[PDB]
Amino acid sequence: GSPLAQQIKNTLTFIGQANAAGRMDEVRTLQENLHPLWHEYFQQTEGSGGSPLAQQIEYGHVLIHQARAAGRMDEVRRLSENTLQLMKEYFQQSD
Amino acid sequence: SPLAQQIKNTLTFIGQANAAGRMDEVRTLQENLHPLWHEYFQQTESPLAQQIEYGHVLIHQARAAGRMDEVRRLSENTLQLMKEYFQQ
Ligand SMILES: C[C@H](C(=O)O)c1ccccc1
Ligand SMILES: [Cl-]
Ligand SMILES: [Cl-]
Ligand SMILES: [Cl-]
Ligand SMILES: [Mg+2]
Ligand SMILES: [Mg+2]
Ligand SMILES: [Zn+2]
Ligand SMILES: [Zn+2]
Ligand SMILES: [Zn+2]
Ligand SMILES: [Zn+2]
Repeated sequence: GSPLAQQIKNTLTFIGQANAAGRMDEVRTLQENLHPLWHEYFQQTEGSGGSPLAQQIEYGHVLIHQARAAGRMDEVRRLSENTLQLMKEYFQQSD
Repeated sequence: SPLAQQIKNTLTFIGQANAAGRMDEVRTLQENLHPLWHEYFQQTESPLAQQIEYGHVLIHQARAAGRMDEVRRLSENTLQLMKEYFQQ
């Protein structure tokens, strides 16, 4: 995988441990640490022609920002879990 | 507000990187500044603040679409608005 892929993969389990446990400030810290690095990757790898899987992950991210802004923590947690599970699998397709 | 202060610090870091031509760092710092703005806004939320919040929303949507022309345009605009917000 590209070096940015290896970098992203390293943080994914920890985001899900935090989210599952309802450590929502930790989930947000870890996501925000990831934000520039997922976007750099997504631009280089997916661009304006993302696969439906990659695009669903990135739409999840957009919708996480919107939920968090609205304080809708139920949606922050649900979207974070679903988006994480898809990202983990996206980064395994070469497996 | 230490969030305000981090933002101010990051704005300066951006101007230092841009003076050196460290453009990957500029773009990275601009992206660090997105969640940090939202945290600030969600802690203090002015019309200008609201325009900055929308600028980040729109940058994100443009990036998700691959409209890097719009990412570039909106980022430039939003950066200036933040500088102005913290210059009052
Ligand atoms: C996970 C969530 C949903 O299940 O509603 C979702 C919908 C559309 C795009 C991304 C995520
Ligand atoms: Cl984030
Ligand atoms: Cl956003
Ligand atoms: Cl963004
Ligand atoms: Mg590791
Ligand atoms: Mg798997
Ligand atoms: Zn984000
Ligand atoms: Zn995104
Ligand atoms: Zn945002
Ligand atoms: Zn961003």
